[PDB]
Amino acid sequence: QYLCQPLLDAVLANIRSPVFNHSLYRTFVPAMTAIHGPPITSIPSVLQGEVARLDPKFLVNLDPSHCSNNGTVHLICKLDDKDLPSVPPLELSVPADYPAQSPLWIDRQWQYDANPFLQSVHRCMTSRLLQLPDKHSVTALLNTWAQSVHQACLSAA
Amino acid sequence: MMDLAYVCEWEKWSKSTHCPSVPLACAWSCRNLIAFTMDLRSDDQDLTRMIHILDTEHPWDLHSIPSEHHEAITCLEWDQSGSRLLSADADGQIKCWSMADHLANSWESSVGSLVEGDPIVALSWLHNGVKLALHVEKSGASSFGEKFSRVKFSPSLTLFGGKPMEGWIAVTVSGLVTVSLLKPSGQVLTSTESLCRLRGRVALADIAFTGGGNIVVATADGSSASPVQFYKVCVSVVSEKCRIDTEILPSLFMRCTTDLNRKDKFPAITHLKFLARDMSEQVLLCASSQTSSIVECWSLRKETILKWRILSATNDLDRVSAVALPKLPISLTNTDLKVASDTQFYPGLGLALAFHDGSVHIVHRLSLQTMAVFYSSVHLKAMQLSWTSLALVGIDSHGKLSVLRLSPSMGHPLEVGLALRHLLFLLEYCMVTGYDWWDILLHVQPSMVQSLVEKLHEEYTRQTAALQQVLSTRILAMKASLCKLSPCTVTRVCDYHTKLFLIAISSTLKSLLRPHFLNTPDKSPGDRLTEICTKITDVDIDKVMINLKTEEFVLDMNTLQALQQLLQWVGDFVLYLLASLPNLRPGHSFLRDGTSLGMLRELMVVIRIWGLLKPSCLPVYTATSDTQDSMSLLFRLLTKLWICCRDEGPASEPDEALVDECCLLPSQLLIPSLDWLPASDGLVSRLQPKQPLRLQFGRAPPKIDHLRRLHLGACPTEECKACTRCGCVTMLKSPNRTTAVKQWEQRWIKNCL
Ligand SMILES: [Zn+2]
Repeated sequence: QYLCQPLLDAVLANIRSPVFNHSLYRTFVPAMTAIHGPPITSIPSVLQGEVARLDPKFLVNLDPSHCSNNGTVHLICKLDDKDLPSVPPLELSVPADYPAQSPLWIDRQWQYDANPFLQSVHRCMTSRLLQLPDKHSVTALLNTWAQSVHQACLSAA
Repeated sequence: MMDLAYVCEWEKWSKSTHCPSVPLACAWSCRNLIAFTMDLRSDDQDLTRMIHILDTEHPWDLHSIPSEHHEAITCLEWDQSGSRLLSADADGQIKCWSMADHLANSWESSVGSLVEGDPIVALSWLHNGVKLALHVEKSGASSFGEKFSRVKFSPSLTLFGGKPMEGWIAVTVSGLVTVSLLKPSGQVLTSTESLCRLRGRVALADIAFTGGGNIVVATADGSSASPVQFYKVCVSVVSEKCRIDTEILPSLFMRCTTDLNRKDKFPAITHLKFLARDMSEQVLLCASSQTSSIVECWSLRKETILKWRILSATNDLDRVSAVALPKLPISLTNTDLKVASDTQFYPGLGLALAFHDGSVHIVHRLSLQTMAVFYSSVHLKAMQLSWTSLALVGIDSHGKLSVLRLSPSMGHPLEVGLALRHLLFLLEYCMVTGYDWWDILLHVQPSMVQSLVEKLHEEYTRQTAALQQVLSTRILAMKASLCKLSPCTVTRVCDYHTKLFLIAISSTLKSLLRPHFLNTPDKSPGDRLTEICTKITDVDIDKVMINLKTEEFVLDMNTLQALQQLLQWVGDFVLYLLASLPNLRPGHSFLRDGTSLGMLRELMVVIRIWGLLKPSCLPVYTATSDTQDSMSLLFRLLTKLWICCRDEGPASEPDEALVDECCLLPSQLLIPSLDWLPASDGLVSRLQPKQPLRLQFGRAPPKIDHLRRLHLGACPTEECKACTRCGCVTMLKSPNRTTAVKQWEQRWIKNCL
């Protein structure tokens, strides 16, 4: 500001002119040249990474059915835990632009029915997924599945 | 030596799928401009309905015109002067494309004709009625008129005297012909008519002109077992439209079918051509079977009164896919064949043929005999030749373009003198006309550049006081282009082209001032000022100014401000030239030339007068001498340097006193800068013989406005225009138009030197 108002006034009163560059060059090239001399001489990566960094209790892979190589992918899950029994596969669908959103779980009510243990698992599952917050990931849901199975097994015996 | 110049291909254009084959077209204009279309079928139909415009000097950048056509484009034609393009396809839609703002990278159309549902099979422009004849025997006649002789055909549809009328004629798939004429304004007159009462399939058609203003149309059904009909057409504009009068001409029948040995072969006709447009006395036919083909020629010479006979027929040919005709107008007289045979001069005796292999043949015109065979190591679908026939362009069944070098010798060794005579005779043809010479530069060897330049220099002289007046710019430009190929003389080009500028800036100033009172009658102001300046050899500038009638050199004090940049450039050039004495330099040629120094000498007295009239327009010298007249100091040294060369053949060397006094000059006058205009970017200086070059799309393996001396920033803001040949860059829309030298700006709207 101070000591430089005339330059600001000159620049503002000169701007958006077709010959501004020519004027500036012709008025300021020679002294600068003389004083100093010459001038200077499919599947998104996030899903692949999160699958790579999951606990070896899970071996999730692509669904043999449904579409592929798109923004929305489908995965089928299997649980291999020595301390827990076998449960339905609990497949998932991943929408496009997975970060900053949440995946959804495809419920299969008839699969979990006809057994008190399996429907106890299912009601604990519904409770936990209602307890999960927004913007959650798939690893959190898988861990919730494992913990719900463990809690149901503990409650049974 | 038949050779390959360079192959151009485009990435991602290939790898098409589910694409049926479609015929293509190609067109070569007077300037080195190529207009074509290529089969792409890449994720859009319109890529197969675009017009590709290519410039041979810069093959890498291509222009695409998105034509609004609904079907496959059939034919493309250029005008007599390559300023407009005619395009037609199926379902009518004949369009006339015009150049936009005189830019070759922008096209727009506002004129067209349409017939609904009928594909067009033939299309042509109307004739202007001027042609020339070239005699190789008189190549040393030392007379431009003696070499290239006028033939005097007659023009078609002459109105209001000897000025022809422009338009086009088209023939559809059926027996239907349409004629369109263009008024001097934007008005267009269109008409349609039926050929004859016999309405049938017309698969092939051709159009030719005859002396007297008549059109010959040839129609072929294509069954090889039916006659080829010929009709005569006259066009007359009876006060409101163009009426067409048609009548029948004798027909012919195909050969190679009465041989009674094996006639089942060759069951279809595939090509019907006229041997040369405006030459309707020779017709070429080409029939083909699934495996082999036959090509024949017929004529209508006088022995019924008129009959068609057989001239030649080849032994056996493969499938024919492309045929191309010469464009050079050979005289074809009996006395010229012997002198064109003893000397290896074959620029107009060749017909180019392509087959379904990688083989391209050059066959003799009068008798169908093969003389040149080329193998590519695929087949060629569309191809064209040049006006000088030094090269041919070809499009294969892929995304590749090829340019092939055709030599007049065709492998036969020759001496230097015959080659020089051939090259100069070919260059004089482009000298008389407005055609370019890129294909001629494709063949000039670096070794014999100096001989060509000097011999062309004496060819320029000893003309009848009128050809020299209108060929100065062309004689300068041709040798400026020639001198850049030889590394021995590569440094002299800046001595030529810059010199050209010195005329222009001097030509617009002597005509810019109009005296308000005449003095010294029967003498132009430029001539009187030049003779006054060359009559007085006074050392300083104040004595000379007295006797030039300073009261007359008065302008409107508005164009004077616009001239400031030119005067500053003149002063900077004077300072640089004077400071170049103490030095093979880009400014060496002006030291030994007297006329240029003299003209630059009187160029400054007038600006001294103007500066004393108005001090703001004077060039801004940065001299470290406030009490010394810098421009008078420059004038003294310029006069001293001028007298040493104004003698008729001086052959003198400057004395040491001049050398030291110009040595002391930079201690007082700073040298700001200079810019060299001939930026080396052409492919002529980069190509090598028997070294094919493969270049891709968009690869192309201190910015100043060269027209008006205006400096731009580090990165320019507004878009500009670039010259093709010289390579100069200039602003597109000039900033000052209400107050500018209209005598200087109007000289570059169409073309640059
Ligand atoms: Zn130019």
